[PDB]
Amino acid sequence: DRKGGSYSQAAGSDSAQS
Amino acid sequence: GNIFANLFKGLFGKKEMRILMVGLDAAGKTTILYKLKLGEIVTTIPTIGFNVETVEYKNISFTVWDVGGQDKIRPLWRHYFQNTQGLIFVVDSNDRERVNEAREELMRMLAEDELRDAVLLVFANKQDLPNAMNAAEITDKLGLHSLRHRNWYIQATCATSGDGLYEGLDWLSNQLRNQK
Amino acid sequence: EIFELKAELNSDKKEKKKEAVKKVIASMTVGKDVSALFPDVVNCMQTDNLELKKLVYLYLMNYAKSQPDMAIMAVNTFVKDCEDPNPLIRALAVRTMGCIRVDKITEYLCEPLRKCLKDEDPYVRKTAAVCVAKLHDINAQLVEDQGFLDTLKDLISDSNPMVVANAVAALSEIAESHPSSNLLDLNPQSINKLLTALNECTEWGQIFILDCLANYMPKDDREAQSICERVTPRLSHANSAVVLSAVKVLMKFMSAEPELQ
Amino acid sequence: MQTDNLELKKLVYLYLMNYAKSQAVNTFVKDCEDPNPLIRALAVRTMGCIRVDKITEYLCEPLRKCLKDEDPYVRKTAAVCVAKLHDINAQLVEDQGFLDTLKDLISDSNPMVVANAVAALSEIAESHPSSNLLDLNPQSINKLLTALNECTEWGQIFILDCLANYMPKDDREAQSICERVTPRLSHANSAVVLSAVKVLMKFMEMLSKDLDYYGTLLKKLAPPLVTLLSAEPELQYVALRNINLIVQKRPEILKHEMKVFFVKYNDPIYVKLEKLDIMIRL
Amino acid sequence: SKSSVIGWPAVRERMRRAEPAEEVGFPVTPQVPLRPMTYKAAVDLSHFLKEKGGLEGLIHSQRRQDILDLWIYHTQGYFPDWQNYTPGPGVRYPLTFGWCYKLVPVEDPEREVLEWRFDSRLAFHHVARELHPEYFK
Amino acid sequence: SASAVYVICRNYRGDVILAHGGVRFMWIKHNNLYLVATSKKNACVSLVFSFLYKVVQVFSEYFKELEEESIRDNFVIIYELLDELMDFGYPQTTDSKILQEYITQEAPRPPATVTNAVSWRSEGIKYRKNEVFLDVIEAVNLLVSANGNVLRSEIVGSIKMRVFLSGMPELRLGLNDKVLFDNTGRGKSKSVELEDVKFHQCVRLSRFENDRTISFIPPDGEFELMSYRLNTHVKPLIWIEQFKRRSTANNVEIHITVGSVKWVEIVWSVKSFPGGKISVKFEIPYFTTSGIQVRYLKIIEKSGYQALPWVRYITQNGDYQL
Amino acid sequence: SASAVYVLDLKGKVLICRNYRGDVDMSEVEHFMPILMEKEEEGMLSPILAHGGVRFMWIKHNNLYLVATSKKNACVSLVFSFLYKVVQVFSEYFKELEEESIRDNFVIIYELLDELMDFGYPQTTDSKILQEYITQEAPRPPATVTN
Ligand SMILES: Nc1nc2c(ncn2[C@@H]2O[C@H](COP(=O)(O)OP(=O)(O)OP(=O)(O)O)[C@@H](O)[C@H]2O)c(=O)[nH]1
Ligand SMILES: [Mg+2]
Repeated sequence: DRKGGSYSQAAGSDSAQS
Repeated sequence: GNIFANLFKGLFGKKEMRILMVGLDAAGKTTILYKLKLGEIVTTIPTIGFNVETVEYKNISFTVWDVGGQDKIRPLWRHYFQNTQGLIFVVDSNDRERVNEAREELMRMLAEDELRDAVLLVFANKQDLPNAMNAAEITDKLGLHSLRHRNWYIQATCATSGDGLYEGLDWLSNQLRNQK
Repeated sequence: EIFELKAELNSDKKEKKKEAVKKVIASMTVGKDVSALFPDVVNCMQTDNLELKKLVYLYLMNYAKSQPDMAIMAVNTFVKDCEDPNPLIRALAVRTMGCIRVDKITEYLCEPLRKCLKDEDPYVRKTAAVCVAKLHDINAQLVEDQGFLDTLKDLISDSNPMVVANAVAALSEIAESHPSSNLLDLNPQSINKLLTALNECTEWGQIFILDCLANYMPKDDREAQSICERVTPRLSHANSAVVLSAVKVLMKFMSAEPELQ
Repeated sequence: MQTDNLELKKLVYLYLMNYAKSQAVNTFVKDCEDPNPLIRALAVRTMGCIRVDKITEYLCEPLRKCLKDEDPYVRKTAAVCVAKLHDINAQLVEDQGFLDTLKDLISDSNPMVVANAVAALSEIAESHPSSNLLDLNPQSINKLLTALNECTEWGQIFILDCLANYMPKDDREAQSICERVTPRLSHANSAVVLSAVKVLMKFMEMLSKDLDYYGTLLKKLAPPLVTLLSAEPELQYVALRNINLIVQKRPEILKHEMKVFFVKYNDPIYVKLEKLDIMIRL
Repeated sequence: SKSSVIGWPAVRERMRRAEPAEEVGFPVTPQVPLRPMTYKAAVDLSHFLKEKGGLEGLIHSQRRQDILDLWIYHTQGYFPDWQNYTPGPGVRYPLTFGWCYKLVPVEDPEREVLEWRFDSRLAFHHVARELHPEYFK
Repeated sequence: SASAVYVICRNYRGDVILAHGGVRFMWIKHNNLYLVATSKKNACVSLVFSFLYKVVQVFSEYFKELEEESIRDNFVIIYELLDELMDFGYPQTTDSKILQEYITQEAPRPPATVTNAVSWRSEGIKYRKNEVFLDVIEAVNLLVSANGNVLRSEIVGSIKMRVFLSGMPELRLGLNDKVLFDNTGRGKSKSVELEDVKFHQCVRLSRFENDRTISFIPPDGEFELMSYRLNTHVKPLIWIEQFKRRSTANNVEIHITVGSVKWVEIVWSVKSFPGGKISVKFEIPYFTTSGIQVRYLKIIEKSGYQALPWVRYITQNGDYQL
Repeated sequence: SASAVYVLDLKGKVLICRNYRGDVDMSEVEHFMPILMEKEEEGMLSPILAHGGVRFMWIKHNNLYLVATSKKNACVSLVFSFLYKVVQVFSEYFKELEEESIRDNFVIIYELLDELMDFGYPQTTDSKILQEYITQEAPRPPATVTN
């Protein structure tokens, strides 16, 4: 855990925009 | 027979694979190959002969054999047809007058029965000028949908920026390797 | 045999490639017409190992006039090899480029020749001097267009006495085939400079250095006396040709082997 | 002085620089040919740092040798030393003919070295009487812009200062200059944004308000001012002064910027006073 | 996907209840992945909707589309931006490639009645991209 | 055009914001000392301030504390850093990480990164894993007048990422920007309308200007890539006489029933403040007031590897004074 | 000015050849053996032969005759000196001068022949110096040759 919000994984790009 | 050594090699990665680099002259093929091998935009004179290099990515040694687009070197592509596993076609959207010639050359090269297991690999090079088309207009002009029994994939790569090369490499790996 | 050799040469294993290259070299030296496999060996040309590169270059030189059309697939390789950091590789590439007797290949070799003409490596300088002379012999008009005469003339006026001697020999060879027009003759300063490097030249370079004076004609007794005084030390050379060259030079300015007898 | 250890050499050079006017040519000449680029750069910096009239005369040869140094750090050090020598002795620099070498520096690779050469040329021309100006045609400006996108934060200011002296003569050239300076407004450095704003304001003297370029420039300049207004308190006074200077010229850009002009409770006196003036002007 | 199957009936019921024509903040699930929907994921979702029904032929409405997008984002972490339709008048193609759902007229494009219709060719042909190359970059 | 930078002193021109006659003494106040840099010509005051800020940042990176104890203890490296930073009044290098490879307090040739265009990503960096941790720090600044209305209510975004990967990846940052959504045609969902976006040196200005493409090579360590800044027209999260109940404002400190009240002003210190329950020090993590959600991060490397990007959103109170 | 240096044998077979100028056809070596036989049987045999417009100047080794074809007015003394230098180099590298090593050490022999003379002009003749750049069991050449 970590104060200030748990770190979340990030995507690679807009998959819905090609 | 025993295949324990093969399993041990595959546990850490054994397959390497191959690839080919063909297309018209001044199409960014040399720059793309340099970026894939080194990662820098190096300016070079037109490729009189050919360039052979390898790229190690995802535990696969992707050997690339760059081929120029010179008129005197166009008929020499048949030499590389022996012991070839991949083939990459680089389009030049900035040369409207050369589009027909490139299409004719691709058709002539694509009409060979020796190169059948090599899936299609179309790269949209020179993705830096406003005159470049999209990822569908070029495919429609080239008629890639009419290539029966051919696994083609349209990918746009910018020589100046380098974006889209990773996607093309991943697509090539997925087409070549059919495992987890 | 031929099919097996082609398959071995078209393999991705260096261990089999080296054996195939050795076998191909032996077959050519054994008296086997291996010119039909020249295009096959063309694929296995850009190799990191220097052992196979020399054999490939030798095969290409020996199989260049036989298949001039198939030799068009080596200009890029030669250009790439002309910029290798290793002086030995650059020298080998320069020697191989000039060894190819192809009319359509020397046109594109001018740029590498121009680049290697001013090479800091004395071996590279000598190789460039040899290549320029070879190109001039193959195509005098191409050499004249490339303007290599000026570079060759400055070669005698540069360091690396071996390179200076090589440049002098190349200039003498070019002028020998030349119609005497625009002769490369030099004033007494050039002769004195050559004599200065004459004492530092090797046994082979001594002949080259002494041949240049064979064309110069002295006009004064002081110049002839100085030339004789400088050529006097050449009579104490263990090489028979150096002594003979010195004797001939002295004559112009004025117990060996049975074969040399 | 001639020590192999680099730790003592730097201290010795610093002491000599600090004890040069109060009270080494061979040592500098020997150090000017060291294979290590760091040693050569240090020697070049120390040679120019010495404020001695009788020493700069013999330093021209090492400066000439290091002017065409292949090392980009060596090239930058040589450019700095040439400018220092010109400031110390303009006549000696002119005699050495370093202006031609400096001009070609902008037309060479190593964008950091090119920016350093441009800054040195600007400094030399700043002290020059305007005679034989180092101005260049649109090709030079385009080349600088090409290396502008590769320049660092410090080099960006140097690259933008050169355009401050050039005066556009056509709307197409002014439009291209504005288009190229537009990306500079998205720089995290406050000075880079301010330099881009100043360059745009200077170029606007030749732009046509009839075209949409002037409106786009005006619209794209307000967000930059708003961002600069949230800088450090020390830079707050500078931002306020810049706004006041540009307020009297183009008051239609920041017409709707009134909430951001409010003085904060913890704002400094130099910023609180400027906030009232900004509010009065707007 | 058991969760998707369970949410499909409730989502369909909510969409049917809403006619065809209070809390602030943007809470985020801790560690919940958020990314745009992929072409394969969109195709799988379209196939599941077609098999389960309730989406093909349903009258297109802004509230129903928003509810469906919110449910999809909650159940999968996909941003509610890939469920876009091409501008009218006429048949609106999906903005995201791989989506098998499209809007077709049922009778100003805003007042035209539209209904969701399955389209297998959408996952293979980029109709939206071809129609609007600028929108696709 | 500074003449001599002094804290220790290091003259740059030798020709020598206060003004001692014809010489201007422009400097800022540090934690314990004022870095006064004398100048005589019409030098760029903004340039001097930027140089001072860069020097302060370099000192903070090299020395964990900015006090007089390190000034008299780290002179050997401090002098070298000062000499290398600026020559003739013109700074040339400002990267602390890059500068750490040429000047050390405990010398080989300078790295090619400074000479090369990419001076913010050291080449050859290799790690066992490729993990980049992002930090979407929220800054809620509210200027509420005594009449009860809010005058200055601006929220400034801050994307700080701690990149730790192998090689020189070219990150392609992608979020749900309003301009990007409008350009792509998706200007109907929740899109962040950032009035001002300040990219770092790694982000290419041309790419962002062309098609809003945020592509840049991240550095090695923690750095600020982008700094958004847009106005806010929503109600305040905390009303002092409103945030979502799902968010908890950890360490609520309202400087003047629940929470400890201690007088040092009266510090209304609250450990945890559930949603729906003078400067406030509220810091509610996992709450994005602006609603901007990161879309993708194009991690591309020449060698080729599978990155594991990570990021967290933290909402804190900035200039939230009443 | 030798055109091609070749190594023959006692049976007329060329052990190894290395052209230097290429101005002489490689098939001219065939007539060298009959010419030598005719010269020997008539008492006119000499180390320097002449196949029409091409001179075949060579010496007799322990087991093979190192015939070096030439066409121009090359220095005969220079050719003899080069042949002697080559023989000395072979003796230094190979303890025996026989046909057993010609067919066994071609890999190094070819390299030595190529490095020794270029375009008919020899450049290096020191066996000890040459041993640091060409080996039968490659780094930059030593500076001694350049020096
Ligand atoms: N500036 C710029 N030029 C590009 C770009 N893409 C392609 N080019 C042009 O394409 C050419 C690519 O040449 P190389 O990469 O060296 O080799 P090649 O692509 O195989 O071309 P040939 O050698 O003639 O067959 C360059 O000379 C450029 O002029 C690009 O993205 N930016
Ligand atoms: Mg090429």
